[PDB]
Amino acid sequence: RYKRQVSGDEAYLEAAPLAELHAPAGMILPVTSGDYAIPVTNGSGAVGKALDIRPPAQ
Amino acid sequence: NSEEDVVKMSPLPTVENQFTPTTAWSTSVGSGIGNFYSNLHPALADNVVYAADRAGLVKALNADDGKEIWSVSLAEKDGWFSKEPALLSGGVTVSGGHVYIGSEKAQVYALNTSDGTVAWQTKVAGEALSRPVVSDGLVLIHTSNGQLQALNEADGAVKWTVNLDMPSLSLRGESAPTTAFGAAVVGGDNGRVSAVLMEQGQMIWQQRISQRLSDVDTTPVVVNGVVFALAYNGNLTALDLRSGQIMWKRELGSVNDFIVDGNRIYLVDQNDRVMALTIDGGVTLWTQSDLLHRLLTSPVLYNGNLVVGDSEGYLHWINVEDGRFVAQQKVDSSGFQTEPVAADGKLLIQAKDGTVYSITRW
Amino acid sequence: KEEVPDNPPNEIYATAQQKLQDGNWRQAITQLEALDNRYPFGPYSQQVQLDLIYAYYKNADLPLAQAAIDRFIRLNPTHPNIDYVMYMRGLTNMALDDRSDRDPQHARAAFSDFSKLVRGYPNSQYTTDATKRLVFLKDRLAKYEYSVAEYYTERGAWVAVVNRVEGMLRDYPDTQATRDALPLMENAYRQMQMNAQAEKVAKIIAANS
Amino acid sequence: WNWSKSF
Amino acid sequence: FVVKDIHFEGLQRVAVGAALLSMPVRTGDTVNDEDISNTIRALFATGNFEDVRVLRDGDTLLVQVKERPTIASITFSGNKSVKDDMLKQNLEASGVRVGESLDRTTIADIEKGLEDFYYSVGKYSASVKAVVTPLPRNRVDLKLVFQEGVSAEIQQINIVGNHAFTTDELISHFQLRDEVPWWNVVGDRKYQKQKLAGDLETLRSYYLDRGYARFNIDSTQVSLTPDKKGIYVTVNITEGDQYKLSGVEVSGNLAGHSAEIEQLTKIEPGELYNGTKVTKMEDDIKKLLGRYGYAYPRVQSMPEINDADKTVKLRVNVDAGNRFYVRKIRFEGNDTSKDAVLRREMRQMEGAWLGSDLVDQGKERLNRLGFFETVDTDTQRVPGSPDQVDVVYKVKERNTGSFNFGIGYGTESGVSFQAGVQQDNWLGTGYAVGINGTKNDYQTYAELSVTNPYFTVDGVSLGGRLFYNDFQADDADLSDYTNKSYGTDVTLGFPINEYNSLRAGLGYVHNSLSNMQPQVAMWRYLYSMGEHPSTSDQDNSFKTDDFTFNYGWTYNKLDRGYFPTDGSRVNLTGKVTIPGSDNEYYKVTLDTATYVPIDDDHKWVVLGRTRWGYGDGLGGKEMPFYENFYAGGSSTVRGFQSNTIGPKAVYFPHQASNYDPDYDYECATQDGAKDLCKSDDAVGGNAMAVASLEFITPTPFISDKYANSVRTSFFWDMGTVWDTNWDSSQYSGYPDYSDPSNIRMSAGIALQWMSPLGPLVFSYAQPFKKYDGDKAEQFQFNIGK
Amino acid sequence: YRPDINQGNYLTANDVSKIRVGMTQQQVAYALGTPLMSDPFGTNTWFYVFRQQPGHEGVTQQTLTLTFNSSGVLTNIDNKPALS
Repeated sequence: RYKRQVSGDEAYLEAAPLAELHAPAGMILPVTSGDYAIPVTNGSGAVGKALDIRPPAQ
Repeated sequence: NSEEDVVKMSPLPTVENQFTPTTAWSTSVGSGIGNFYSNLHPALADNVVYAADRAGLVKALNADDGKEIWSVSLAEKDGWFSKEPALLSGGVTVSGGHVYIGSEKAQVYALNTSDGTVAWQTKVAGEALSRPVVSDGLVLIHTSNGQLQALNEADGAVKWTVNLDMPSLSLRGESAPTTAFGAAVVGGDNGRVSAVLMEQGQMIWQQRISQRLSDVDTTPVVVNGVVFALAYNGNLTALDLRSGQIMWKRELGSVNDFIVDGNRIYLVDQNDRVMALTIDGGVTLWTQSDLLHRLLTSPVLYNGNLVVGDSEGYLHWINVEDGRFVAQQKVDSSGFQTEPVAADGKLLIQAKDGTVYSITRW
Repeated sequence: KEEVPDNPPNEIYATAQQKLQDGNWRQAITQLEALDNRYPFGPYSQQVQLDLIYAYYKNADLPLAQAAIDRFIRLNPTHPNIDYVMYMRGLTNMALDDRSDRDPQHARAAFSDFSKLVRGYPNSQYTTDATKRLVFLKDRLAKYEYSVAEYYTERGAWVAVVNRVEGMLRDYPDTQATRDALPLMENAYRQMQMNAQAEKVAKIIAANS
Repeated sequence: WNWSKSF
Repeated sequence: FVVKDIHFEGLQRVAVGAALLSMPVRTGDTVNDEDISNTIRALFATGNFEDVRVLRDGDTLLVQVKERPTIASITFSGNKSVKDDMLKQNLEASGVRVGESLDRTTIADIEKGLEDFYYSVGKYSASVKAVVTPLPRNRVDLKLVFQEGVSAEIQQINIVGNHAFTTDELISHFQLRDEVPWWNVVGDRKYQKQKLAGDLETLRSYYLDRGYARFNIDSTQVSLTPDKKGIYVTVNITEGDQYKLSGVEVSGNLAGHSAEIEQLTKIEPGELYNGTKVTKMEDDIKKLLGRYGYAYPRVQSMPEINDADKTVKLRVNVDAGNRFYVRKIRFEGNDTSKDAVLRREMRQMEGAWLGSDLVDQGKERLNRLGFFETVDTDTQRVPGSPDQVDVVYKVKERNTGSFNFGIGYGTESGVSFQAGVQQDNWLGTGYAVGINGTKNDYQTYAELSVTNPYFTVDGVSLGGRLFYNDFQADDADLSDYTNKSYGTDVTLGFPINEYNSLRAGLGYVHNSLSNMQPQVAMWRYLYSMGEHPSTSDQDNSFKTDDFTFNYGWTYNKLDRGYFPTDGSRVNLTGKVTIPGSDNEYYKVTLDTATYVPIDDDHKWVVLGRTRWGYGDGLGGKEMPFYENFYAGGSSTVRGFQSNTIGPKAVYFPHQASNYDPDYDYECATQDGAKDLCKSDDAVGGNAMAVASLEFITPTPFISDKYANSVRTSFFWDMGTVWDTNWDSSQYSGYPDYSDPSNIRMSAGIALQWMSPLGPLVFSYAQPFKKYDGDKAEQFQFNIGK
Repeated sequence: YRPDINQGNYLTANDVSKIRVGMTQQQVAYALGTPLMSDPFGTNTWFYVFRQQPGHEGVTQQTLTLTFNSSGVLTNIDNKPALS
């Protein structure tokens, strides 16, 4: 209960960005399976208490 | 923590005794049946009364004073320390210098009236919970498993058996057949009245007189080629003695027996409504619901008056012409559970603590 | 017990809107539950459903918000403002996640939801935050797998270790836990005397750090 | 007697 | 009839489009009465309309309808023994719930459904009544009044067809019950089908484990009373003659392991058939075939019986299947606990071949912790692989914290109070913290405890403990001295054999001693420790700070924890003071218990207990008189007053604190005292040896139905305690307390059982050998916590 | 003090003799089974490891490295029966 009263309000954390993994010469890394992938969604919206999550009038 | 009942028990009526009952005598038997449901009840034959209890004790007494002629136990003792009861549950039946009793251990005893010595003993299929009917040199027993067996009188040898169907859940009690024109009519916990020839056991017919809902017939009756049966949470019915054609019905049930006199059927519902229907169409003549949920017993017609007991111990003499209580009496505090016995001008009854009473009126 | 009179819907809804703005959710929840029961087909029952999702979210009644979201998506699958509902779904699952060794199924659900949202509608306002949350959830799942591999390294199991680190290099290759887990695979390959593969793991390491 | 009351 | 338009009257919730869709008829088609009736029945079947009427106006097909009032609430009144939430769950499972409508003809149906639920929970005379409150806008509330009634209890359990074993002896091993005294905890008197099947299985096992292979349960019968407040059960059976086990013959794809098995199928030709042994053979073969990789090694046992000679011959069929490998192991439901807490209990490794026995072992190990209410397993397959699988353990977490209070009584400790707050999973980590306290007639104790059960992967633990202890002696049948002590302790625990367990640790303890009666066995130690107090006064204080190394070993093999019947328990404890500490001493104690049966049903037993102890000092010092050994009581030697066996006190002539005649004083100068002074109040000894030989029998007069819950014993106890440093040359007139030949014996009877107030143990003993000063207390008891 | 630690594929010593140079992957999968490990760094090369370590008694590890070709065909076998 008390734990789920913190994330609900505003709490927003930023993490370590994602950096690609290199492949040396004479070998190659495995396949990725693209199940957990992040596309690039262009645009500059708001994040972390600057976003209005108030339901609109519709 | 508290305990409550859906249905509220009824109070004790207030009546003026048009005649003041009495208690001619009372004898005690050991521990009686107790808080168990049993058919075990007294008997009477030739001015002597044979009674029993649940542990294995049996007694004979005079039907005039209460003097014990003999007494005998049937619980086997492995020495002076160990003692296992017999668990008697079959109504004492006396016919022809023999005394037939049943047990919960699937054992049927036949003693002698003189000394109490076992004339024979026999193992049966299951718990013998029925009155050991006697007819045609045979002894009909109805076991809890659904098997109706016919032992012999002088030997004890099982002559034949009939397997009646039994459901999962039922009531604690089995019907005692009735014999008529060389055929035995009986009922089972399935909701069916069944007829069987006494010689071999060939099923003549079977009818369903019912209406998790249960049904149990519990000892129909027969008059002038017409059978009368009654079920639990079901329909009272009249049937033809030879084909099973329901001639008329009526939606009301009971497990406790009923009586038929003249053109009147006196019965006691499961909710304890003493009623008197007619015999041709089931027309009701009067009702008496001043005893709702008093746990009555099977009635008996003594001197033109119905007699019924109750768990509190109060015996009620009730009129039959209209249905008004003509007397009420307090006898024992343990309570009455089994049926009375009216015969030879004597009215004997037995309580849960074994105390047999004989009732009169002055 | 929070008894509500039978005033017309206008004033009930205006009072609701006049209790959310202040910061009290337990009050408006009752009014909206009423205005929903008493008028399950009114002119703005949908609006009430959105407001109820918002309220149940900010009041910590998350299972009811899940139910409301599923219902709203079944009954109005083409509602213009359905992106909001998918965002709220992701947020509810993130909150239920609430601690990287613990059950990550809620995080996987949130990832799936945010993926649906961002792939379907990228020109929305509830998307950038979606990506900023997806990165976090990915790192969380990788850290869970790393914790498992660390346990199986303590124990003495060297096949589970390599299997799980390969599964990470497959599913979560672009994280830091993965970079922190290759040494475990090297140690495992070396303990089972397979050095021809530990050399490959070292080739990979030395090419990144 | 021993009463336990899991809070 | 051609239809050029469609119109509706009464559509409130269901849209016009939904109606137009569900209708077979549409605008622009010919219609007859048959199609109209079809439409009416469809609208009725939609479950949202109560009364429908499709009539024809001048031109339009007019549809009148009275929608069923939408249900706005479902109230309850009278659900004492049934939770409103569970009842609402059953209801919404039936179909009716909020938001839907109310079919005004299914009232009695719902009533009978709830009545059937009550019949299923035990109550058969319950009456349900559904009241219906209308409200505007075509809404309706449905109130449910419940008359619960009185429950039905079993009055009898009978078994017919049995001749070798009495019915009571069989019922004794049932989970159902027909008798429940007020002085025992044996169970309730309720009825449930599951318990009935369990009891049938128990009976079948009781019979198959004795040679009765042809045992058969013909049928069962459950019956009620016309008042429906009593239940009767009956069980017909057919026990056939006893059968022997002539031989065994195996056949199947043993996988070349036909050698390691025939040693598992060895018997004494001419043995009594048994089912437990057959199942044990099967389980052993399965464990072997799992040891060799196979995961689902089916094993079946078919007996070929011969009645002519009454010989059984088992036929074992073995089907060792294929090898399956594990790719993953998952845990779902662990929102608080971490993965390591659940994984370190798994005996099946990820990345290895499979064994179902190991999966079950892991499930049981998870069940023992107490952090999970339910624990289920699921061995899913892998898409695109016939030899790989993924195991899954689903769990439901349980609250771990525990407030606790407790009370008890006894002759030794008078009234005893206990109180503690415990936590077993601190933030989902396995740590077990707690604060506990105890208080009796002669001591207070308060401890704060912490412990990690896995300080090392193998299972090693590391504890921790702070403790405060106040101890008054005059209240313990000893000489007067008050010790207030505080300290700390840490200890590691090493398991090695699943029955043996070592432990080793360190500790610090500070003791303050005050209110001390002058006596010789005390100065003998004081002097040793440099002090030089006075004899004519008892205002004496002494403080010590000691560091101790403690060691211990434990062996437990008892078949059961409550009322054991075979096995042995053993415990060795030891302590030694390391340099730096003020005191220099070592101490050792050894407790032993051994249960040996002499029958096959484990009702006659021979119990043997021993308690040895020895301690002493090293640097010319003596052992502290507050670490001594005490004998006598309901634990060591019965028939004697607690802590009276052994040496007595030899007081000095000494004024008292506050003199007030009519009170008994121990050799005060104010009473004509001018020399040493024997006494009868114990002090303890540095050496102790105690033994007890007990014979456990069945309770003879209590019904065999529940005589297995009471334990009756006849015991012979022996004991001695003594001091090795008593100089019998200086103090001549007074006895020699360094003689161990002074053995104290007692004999008597003991009863032991379980009560709602708590465990009960009574004992009447009569010491026949006792020496000057030993106080007797024949009757003893303890209503414990 | 610790339980048995088992890892890898159970090789019965009669299957490892059923494999010749020239068999595809389906054949070795029918004979021995599907392995728990491989070489994800490009090449196709399976490793059948058989490791068992009972309570404080030692470790036994048998390794069977199977080096295939580009078209699923065995090309080399290497068996290490004991570990140094």
